[PDB]
Amino acid sequence: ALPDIRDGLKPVQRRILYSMNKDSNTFDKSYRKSAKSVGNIMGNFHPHGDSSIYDAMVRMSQNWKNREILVEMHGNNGSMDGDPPAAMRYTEARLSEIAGYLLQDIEKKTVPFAWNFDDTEKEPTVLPAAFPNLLVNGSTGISGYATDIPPHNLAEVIDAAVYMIDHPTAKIDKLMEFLPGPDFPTGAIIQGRDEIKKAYETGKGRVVVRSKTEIEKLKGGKEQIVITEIPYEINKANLVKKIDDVRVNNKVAGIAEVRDESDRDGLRIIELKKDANTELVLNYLFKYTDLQINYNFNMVAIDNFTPRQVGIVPILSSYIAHRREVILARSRFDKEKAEKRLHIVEGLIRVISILDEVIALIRASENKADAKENLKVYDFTEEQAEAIVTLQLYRLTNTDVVVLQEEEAELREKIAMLAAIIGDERTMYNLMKKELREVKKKFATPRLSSL
Amino acid sequence: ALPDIRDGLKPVQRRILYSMNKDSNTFDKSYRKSAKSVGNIMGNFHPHGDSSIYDAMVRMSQNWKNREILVEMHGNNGSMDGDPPAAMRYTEARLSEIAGYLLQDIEKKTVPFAWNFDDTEKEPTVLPAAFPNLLVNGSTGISGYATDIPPHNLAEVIDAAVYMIDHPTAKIDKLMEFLPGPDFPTGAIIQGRDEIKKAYETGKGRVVVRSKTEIEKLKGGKEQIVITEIPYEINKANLVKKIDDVRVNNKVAEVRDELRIAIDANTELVLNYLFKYTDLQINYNFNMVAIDNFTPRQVGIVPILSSYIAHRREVILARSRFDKEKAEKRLHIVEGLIRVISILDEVIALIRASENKADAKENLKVYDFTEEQAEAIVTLQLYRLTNTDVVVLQEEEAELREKIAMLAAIIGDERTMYNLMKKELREVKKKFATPRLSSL
Repeated sequence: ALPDIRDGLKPVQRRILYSMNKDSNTFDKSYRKSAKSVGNIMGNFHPHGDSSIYDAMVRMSQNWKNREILVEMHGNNGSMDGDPPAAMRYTEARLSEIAGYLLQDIEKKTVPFAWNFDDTEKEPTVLPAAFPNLLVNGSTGISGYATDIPPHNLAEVIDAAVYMIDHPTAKIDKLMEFLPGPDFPTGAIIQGRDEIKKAYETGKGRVVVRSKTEIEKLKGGKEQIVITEIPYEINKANLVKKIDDVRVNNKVAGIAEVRDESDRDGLRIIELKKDANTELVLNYLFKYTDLQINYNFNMVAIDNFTPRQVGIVPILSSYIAHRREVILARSRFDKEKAEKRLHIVEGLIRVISILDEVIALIRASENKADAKENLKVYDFTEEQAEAIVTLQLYRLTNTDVVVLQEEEAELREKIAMLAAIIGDERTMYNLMKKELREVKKKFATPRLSSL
Repeated sequence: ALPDIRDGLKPVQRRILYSMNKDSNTFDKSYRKSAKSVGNIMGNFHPHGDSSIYDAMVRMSQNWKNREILVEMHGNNGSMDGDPPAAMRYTEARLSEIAGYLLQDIEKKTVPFAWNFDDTEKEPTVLPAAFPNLLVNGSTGISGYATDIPPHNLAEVIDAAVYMIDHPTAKIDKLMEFLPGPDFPTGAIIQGRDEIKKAYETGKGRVVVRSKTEIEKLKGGKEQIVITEIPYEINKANLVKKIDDVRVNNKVAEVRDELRIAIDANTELVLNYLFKYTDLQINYNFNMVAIDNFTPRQVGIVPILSSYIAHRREVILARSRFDKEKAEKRLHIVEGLIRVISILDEVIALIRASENKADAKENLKVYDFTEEQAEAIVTLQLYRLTNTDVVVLQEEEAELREKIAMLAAIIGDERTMYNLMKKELREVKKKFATPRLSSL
């Protein structure tokens, strides 16, 4: 129904990503039959029919719907036009590269896990989210009428966040220098800058999305308008007809013929004029048809359990808060994982010094425990002595003692790095900035749609 | 459409077992959700609608349908009467112990496999079967007219099987000293002995089944007829109803239901009427057909059991070939592991003198250690250098030696192999046998 301020995902979308991730259906590995996926998604999680899940998978696999795709589909997923997808038995899919970042650090006991629908598995309430998916991909939902969060540019949302990490009480106008307004994957041209401001602090506003119309003059002293990109959600199926209905049922000037020059390597459309036709005709196509239409914002996401009208300021302020809980947890999990390893490695350094004495001690024993409990002499532990008896002959070679010497150093510096992030939160916030720029530099794509 | 002679299963029934076993949903373990079972069976093996799979899976868990059930269901799947089941949402299931005996030796490269409906995975063409599910559980379908194979007693089928192993040219009469007729999980009594024999040699037979009717003479000379068990495939929902339609439009001389149906100086001719005009006594028709060579074939007792014995030998011959090679690929390793504990210090003090793992394996020209054998030495645990974990390595050498020696004998003589079959079938009989219901 509605997404939450943190990961920006609606319930169904989250189950999809987690399922496909659990089954190891990632970007680097081979595509999987959607029928199997939707079969594991419905069987273990989300039961509300098959045709509710595959519906979501296909939306996430459309670059013309989401700014940065979350699912990658091979087969009929639909075209830039109002074209339909084939059934689940006929397509194969996997996750995108970037989707792996929403799920990155899940194993580290970072996010809260809730109990399954039929109480069998365990599923995440939120995904760790290495990027702010809420502004990046947007949302359309339930709640009164219908919510509308528009998609923004990945790179621009990152900059805004990095600014608000250092400046918590950041004024809305400053943020607008990093994220000036929305960025639609369908392009277009957004107007009303003073109206976008209202959308950013409160959540409502009207903006008007014009199409990037380019005029190129042809033979016989005539002109001819060509639409390079039409607005978001709006299809060129019945809009191409709505423009033809103005000439066939003549309401203006020299509107001659309307021909759709489709999309292959680009969108192309209106051979207007034939000889001396006004461009005041263009204003009729704007005001009457959906060639230009108002996009109303209504930014609502679930906050702390309850739905709440939100703006750019608290969306980002709820994102940074989540990321710190995820990072503080990632670190706490690894500090423990690294201390548990260090101990064993320290004991493994000891058995390398008294090698020949410990060779005879294990040889002159009876069983495994008569080797483990016989390791009273240095003082080893249950897990440390376990680790010595369960060490192989190859680990006692030249290279495997040297690589083991460097693992100790690598481990002690990790614990040292990890203790700083937990101890001082100033440096934790600096890891957040570094990780997000590490994400920006890899997935940044320049903006479409003028302002 | 028709079951397979060898394992007595229809493609859907097989798919259920194979899918459930791979997902570790066996008897010893917990009852896994029915939705997940069907979901995996559909997504990986059978794409012909969910309600066709659950129905098959619900049938193999009803003790009023299959004699020795292959699926075990916790909750509502229907009672002894015509009581309806629940939905896949409200049930949970697993396989029964005896079902595991059909899948016994699956992974041992025993049975032929075939690719998926979408060429994604591998599914078996037949199960390795340790008991003849064709006679033991039967089948009712459509193959011409309708195909019908009745359920029989496990023990009696095994006795007949062991005789057929020892006497290939077995006569139908001698065979009926072991297997005297069908055994329905509903009870009753089967008449027409020579008609059972007609079925066992040809495939078709009209025998007539009758109910178990005992007399209950109550208070003041008044009598009442009590039915203990009604015949097979006959529901008592319509039968108790048609025995009410006879007293309403009185064609004879009350009726209550408790399996127990209870019916002044009325004659014992009502019993004879109710036998001829209702389904309390009906003609059961045999029509034993199954897929042999990839085509339906009308089959008698002898060629059913012949196809079974012929199957069981290839399973065993293939099981033994798998295991002889496994124990050969392991003895070769063990022999090197004893050759090293004799020159203990020389191997420890050579590996330490080496660079890496592979440079230590190449240094094993100290007698001549092979690739797979050298892998085991460098990847050997330090706990395997203690007395008890070296003593067992001498017993292992001996076990592997006696295993190969025992196995090699089974493959080299098609006589001692048959003796292993008889043995195995007798092991199964000893464990799952149950006294027979119904009579002659």
